[PDB]
Amino acid sequence: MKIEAITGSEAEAFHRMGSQASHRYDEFVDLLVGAGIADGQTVVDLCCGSGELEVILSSRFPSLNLVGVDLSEDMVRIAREYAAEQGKALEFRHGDAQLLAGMEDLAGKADLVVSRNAFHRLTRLPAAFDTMLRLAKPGGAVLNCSFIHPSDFDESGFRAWVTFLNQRPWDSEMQIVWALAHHYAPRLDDYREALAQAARETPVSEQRVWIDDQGYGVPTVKCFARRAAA
Amino acid sequence: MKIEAITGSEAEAFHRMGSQASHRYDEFVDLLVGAGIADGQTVVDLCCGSGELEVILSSRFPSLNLVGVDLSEDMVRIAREYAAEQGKALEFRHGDAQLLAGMEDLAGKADLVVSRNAFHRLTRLPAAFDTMLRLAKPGGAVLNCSFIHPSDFDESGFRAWVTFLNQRPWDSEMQIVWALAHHYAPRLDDYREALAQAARETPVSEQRVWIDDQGYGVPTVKCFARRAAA
Ligand SMILES: Nc1ncnc2c1ncn2[C@@H]1O[C@H](CSCC[C@H](N)C(=O)O)[C@@H](O)[C@H]1O
Ligand SMILES: Nc1ncnc2c1ncn2[C@@H]1O[C@H](CSCC[C@H](N)C(=O)O)[C@@H](O)[C@H]1O
Repeated sequence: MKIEAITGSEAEAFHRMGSQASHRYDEFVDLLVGAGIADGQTVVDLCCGSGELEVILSSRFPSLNLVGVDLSEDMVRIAREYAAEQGKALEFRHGDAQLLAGMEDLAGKADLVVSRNAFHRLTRLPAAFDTMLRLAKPGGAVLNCSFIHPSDFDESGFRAWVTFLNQRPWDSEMQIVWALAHHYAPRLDDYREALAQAARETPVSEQRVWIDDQGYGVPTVKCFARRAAA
Repeated sequence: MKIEAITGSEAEAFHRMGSQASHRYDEFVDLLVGAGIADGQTVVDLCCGSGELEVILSSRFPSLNLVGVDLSEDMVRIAREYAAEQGKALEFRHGDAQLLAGMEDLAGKADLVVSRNAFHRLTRLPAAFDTMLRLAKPGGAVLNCSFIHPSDFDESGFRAWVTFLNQRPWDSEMQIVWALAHHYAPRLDDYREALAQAARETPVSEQRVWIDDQGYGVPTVKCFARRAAA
């Protein structure tokens, strides 16, 4: 079944893989650097999972006002435990990326609103981008990088996808979780339309959606927008 | 690149796998039994590959008039060698499923015209079905079974597809050959319209296209028709 949150043994298996493969986050970190991330900024991570990105970002930028938000209570627990193990005082919240509920204090205050490998799981994609832009301060940036439906791969992308599937070993049932996340992923045009719809409500000075692979190992969609000036 | 014929080392690898996995042909043979295959009949196998099906059918029906046709001269060579090795007096021809050329002596004379795991590779699917119906005698049947684009899978179909990919060992580059054949495969609507187009030129008493998995291991499209009686 297509279910948004990752919970239970799957969430634990996800963390076991993620925490031991920090290099997989390199491409996303580079995009954040490209988007203009810097120490002291307020950054909101929607669908933060088990907090791998937060630990990475806080290490490079110790004065970041960083908050991770996830729909899974198991992921929020794990993230908090993980941050504590790493010796970091990071904030994680239970919440839905498709709603402002529980994030009203951050409304219009984020320098950077980000999401990695999650937006493909959502039921209401335009609602997620709406939340992104409303959390962003005027002049703030938003950046999603997530899975594309395999119909949008060219031959090279499809080959890379098969190669990724073939990696071994997978923890527990993480292979089919990864593969089904693609089966249920939106098309490029879905991402394009979702961001456009959100930008009509919250005006942007810039927006760009594209597909490439600059490190993760398979092509992924990137969605970037800059909220308009005040 | 999307290329119709399977040649060179890939053709050899295909045969090495095929000859040690006769069980994979069970679903297709059952369809032929359901279609009314019987000893002494004239049967044309379009895109016959290295002759695995021909040897299987010949063993079961020793007086079948079997002709296998393939675009790959390597497959034709291999098929003849394999037939000889297996002690079967079979005929193989170099030819194109999308044209009647080289099969003019068989026009309107086939009790059954069949093709397995090949039509997904073709450039002109309607031309292939046109050739099928023209080879069929009045009252004769045509049956294709081939790959569908993964977009047409439901979750169970997609899980089966991943499971098939996870099978070990694969010979040489056969995994990516099999996988890319799906990447480049037609949709269900493409198969349905192609057969319909052909049926408008060569009238049929019956016509049906469907997807299921009764043994091969992944869902495949079936395309069946019976040419109108004389
Ligand atoms: N509507 C929603 N709101 C918030 N989080 C969601 C969500 N739907 C799915 N998620 C979360 O998105 C995560 C996908 S896994 C990706 C985790 C993390 N961003 C990383 O890159 O490592 C899961 O933790 C899942 O619980
Ligand atoms: N236009 C065409 N005409 C005839 N054969 C073709 C063709 N395009 C591809 N082929 C052949 O289709 C085969 C696909 S492999 C499947 C082989 C066989 N039917 C089996 O079930 O085992 C290859 O041998 C390839 O050479």
